[PDB]
Amino acid sequence: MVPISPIETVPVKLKPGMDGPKVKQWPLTEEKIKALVEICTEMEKEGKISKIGPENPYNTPVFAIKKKDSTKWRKLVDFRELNKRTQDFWEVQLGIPHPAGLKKKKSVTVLDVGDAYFSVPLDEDFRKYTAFTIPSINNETPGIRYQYNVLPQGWKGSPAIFQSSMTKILEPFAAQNPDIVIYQYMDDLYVGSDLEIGQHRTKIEELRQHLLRWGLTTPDKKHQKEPPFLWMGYELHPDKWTVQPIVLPEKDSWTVNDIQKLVGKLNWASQIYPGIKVRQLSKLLRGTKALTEVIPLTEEAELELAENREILKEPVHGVYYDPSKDLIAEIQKQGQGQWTYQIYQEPFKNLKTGKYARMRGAHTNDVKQLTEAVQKITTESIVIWGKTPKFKLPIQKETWETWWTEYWQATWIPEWEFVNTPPLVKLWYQLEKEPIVGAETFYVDGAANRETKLGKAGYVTNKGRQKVVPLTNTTNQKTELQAIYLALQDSGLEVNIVTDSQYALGIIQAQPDKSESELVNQIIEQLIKKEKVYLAWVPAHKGIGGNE
Amino acid sequence: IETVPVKLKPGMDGPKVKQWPLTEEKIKALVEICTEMEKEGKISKIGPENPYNTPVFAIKKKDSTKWRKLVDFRELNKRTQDFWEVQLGIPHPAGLKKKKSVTVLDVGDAYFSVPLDEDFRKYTAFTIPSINNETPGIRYQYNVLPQGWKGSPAIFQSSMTKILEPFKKQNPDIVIYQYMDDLYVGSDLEIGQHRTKIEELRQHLLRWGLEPPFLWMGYELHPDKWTVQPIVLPEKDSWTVNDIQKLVGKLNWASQIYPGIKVRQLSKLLRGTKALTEVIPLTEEAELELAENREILKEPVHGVYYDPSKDLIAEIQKQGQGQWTYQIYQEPFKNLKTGKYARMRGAHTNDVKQLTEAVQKITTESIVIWGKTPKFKLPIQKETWETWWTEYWQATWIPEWEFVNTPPLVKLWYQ
Ligand SMILES: Cc1cc(/C=C/C#N)cc(C)c1Nc1ccnc(Nc2ccc(C#N)cc2)n1
Ligand SMILES: [Br-]
Ligand SMILES: [Br-]
Ligand SMILES: [Br-]
Repeated sequence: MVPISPIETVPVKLKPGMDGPKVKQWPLTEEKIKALVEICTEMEKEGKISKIGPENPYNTPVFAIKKKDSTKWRKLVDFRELNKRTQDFWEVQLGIPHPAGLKKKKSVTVLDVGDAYFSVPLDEDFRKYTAFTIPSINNETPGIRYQYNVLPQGWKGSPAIFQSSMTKILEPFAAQNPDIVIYQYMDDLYVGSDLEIGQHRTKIEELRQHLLRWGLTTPDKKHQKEPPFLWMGYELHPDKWTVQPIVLPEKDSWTVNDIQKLVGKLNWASQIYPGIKVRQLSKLLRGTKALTEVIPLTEEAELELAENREILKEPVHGVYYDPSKDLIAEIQKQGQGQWTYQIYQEPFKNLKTGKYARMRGAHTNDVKQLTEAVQKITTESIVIWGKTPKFKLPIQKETWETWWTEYWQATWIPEWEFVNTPPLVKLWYQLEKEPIVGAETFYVDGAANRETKLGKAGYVTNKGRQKVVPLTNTTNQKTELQAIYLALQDSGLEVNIVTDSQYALGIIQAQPDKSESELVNQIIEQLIKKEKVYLAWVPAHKGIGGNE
Repeated sequence: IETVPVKLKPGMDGPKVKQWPLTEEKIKALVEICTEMEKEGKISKIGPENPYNTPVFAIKKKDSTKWRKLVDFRELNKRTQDFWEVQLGIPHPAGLKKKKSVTVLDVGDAYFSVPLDEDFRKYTAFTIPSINNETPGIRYQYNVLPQGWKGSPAIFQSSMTKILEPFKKQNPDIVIYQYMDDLYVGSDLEIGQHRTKIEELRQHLLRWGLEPPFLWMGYELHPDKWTVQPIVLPEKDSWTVNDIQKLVGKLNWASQIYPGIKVRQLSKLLRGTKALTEVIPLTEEAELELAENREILKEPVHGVYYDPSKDLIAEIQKQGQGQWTYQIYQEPFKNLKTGKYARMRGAHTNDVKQLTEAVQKITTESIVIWGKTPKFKLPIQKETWETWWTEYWQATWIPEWEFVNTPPLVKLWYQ
């Protein structure tokens, strides 16, 4: 015989303080028992399991399930209990590759390694914990006891140990053959290259010979699967990729569950279909989680859906990554806190697309949102391509400089250029750094009674102008904003405003252009109409005239 | 040669921290570094039965072209037992901050000469990721004392003392202080002479070794020149209503720090409803109150003391035009240090680079003065900071931080 290299077993432990499983075997029909006896006799012959004595105190239940439309049974060990007691492992996965990060390949071959999947040896010291029992006929004799010698299907550690064992095998081959790529998915190996078909198929045979060192045979009759590949919700082709078919159903009425399913498909589609939107459709899911409940679609939700159907009317494909070319990322504002982007290297050929949604919060502005989207795309790009794309942004260079130089926080955006495609992000107002000479000075104030929630807002100015408005159902904070609003309403195009409201200062210094508070929104619209606004803060209750 | 037993804290498992995304160039750098480290026996490949992880990346130290591996052991360090068995602790030298020149040496490489407790190694697991997860991440653990781990200086302490004994004997006025991978060497010598003593040390250091990649480097500080920021009020001949309002505001704020601050008489100037730009004459009562406040602000804050049992907190404000102010305290209004930066190291168009440099400089000052790092309150959105700070980081330690999302009014008063 030809000696084969043994596969190092991974040492496995149970979680601290925990013992192995001791679970009652379920009774089985005489039919099922016979089926399991034969299966296990065969598995034992192959060395996958071994009979054990009565000394082993552990047990995991075994079942026989009727393979549909057939007379052949299948063996299923329910390792749920053992898995609870088995240590955590390192997910060798680390994440799934994104197709947009893959490189184009002239050839991709599939090798079946199914007869490896079930041949990884199990740590000798852990095998006892995998014990199971075939019940005896009529329960008149001891059940036949077996334990595993290899990684069992359904056991917590099998995927991780399998992947690590196959990686260990493939490492030297990949390392010494840098002109190919190798990827494992389930019980198949995928081998891609740009080599001349001849050189390529030689590589395949060399890999077959390499795998033989560990006694691993691969079927001569080559795989049935061939490009395009259906993989993790994608379609992979030699020189392009897309998502698998997205079909939005026709429906007269929509259920919570249906809407969740709609959003999911739209979210999935959004990574290559430009401009997908889900704001209005997601809004229908707000707060409620009765999966059977029917929700009427708003007129806004209907349009969004119609817009999506149009985007999805015909197939779109992305290209693969060319490391010798720059990555470009372009962003558009869509409205209602929605942003969409495309990443490409060649014009009119996207690697991928995507979207970003405004974070929930009291106040916000387009520039902050644009900034956040940039950081998201940057991070996604590091993951997929290992580098930051150059950005094309719908914001003028001058606008950006005014923003970040004057903003109270540190902020930054990597190398980018202005793209003049409306709607453009702009600054809607900018407060003065110094008090305005010649502009009327409004001293504003407000207060409310916490119990009766009645209040007042008003101002006095250096020109004798005055106003006080009585208010109902209000708060100190609200009256403070209302007072500022009144000063803005009743002043000319240039105005100095003096407030003692730390609350109002905090909001305005955040430079919102849109708010959840309609009062703030009213203030914003007033600010936009002004030529000059200087806001001054003073401490309350210190004898400050005007404000007093 | 024999390992010191090390354990985690009671009822506490190892770190399971996600590796954050790394650029192509950092991955390639780390693959190169770790390949060599593996050949040298410093690290070994690990299996899937090790579920722990600590993030790793790479930096380029100040004034160098070679990559340095940097592990973010912040989580492991929190979970690692405290080390007081041999010594209750290394009383921090109060003299270090008083030297005219302090050079910082990277001696982290020395740690690799000591083996790490066989049972603890698994907790030092880290991952080199692949771009787009196309190949399996490379998994390693340490066989020796890792750089950045709090246990390394603790375990190596006895060895370092022996190494430094002869140099200390020959140079009794030199202050040597170690923090993590850094060695701080302070003297009152002429810089030329100082740099010659530093080089003297490097030699005495090398001698023991028999080469260290970053030992040759030297980062010079001058803590005796480090400046503070007392509260000062404007001196003016003409006060507008606005000027006076700002003065009263600042004094109101100062009165939380200083007891006898009064604004009664000055506030009385703001009696009435005048244009913001109108000049107001100061009354005699107001001038006296202002004068008395000036005097108060010339004094130190009362009841200010450092407590080693409490966290140091650092706040930073962006003042614009590349200027930054900061305060270090343990209790509100009880500042232990305040300062201001202006100098720009090629970051005139990048706020985040500036902030990152400020953080590192503040951390350095804190180490020199109290021998530990502060927890930062950063005026920046989380996502922006997390995306970029590693691009500008040049230190071998990493402090803790949190994020300020609400603009402080106090920014005005530290201007
Ligand atoms: C992740 C991955 C999944 C599959 C297969 C998964 C499945 N099912 C096959 C391979 C070879 C890979 N690995 C890599 C690595 C770098 N570039 C590529 N490019 C690439 C891959 C497939 C096709 C096609 N058709 C074209 C180009 N693939
Ligand atoms: Br099997
Ligand atoms: Br799909
Ligand atoms: Br660009």
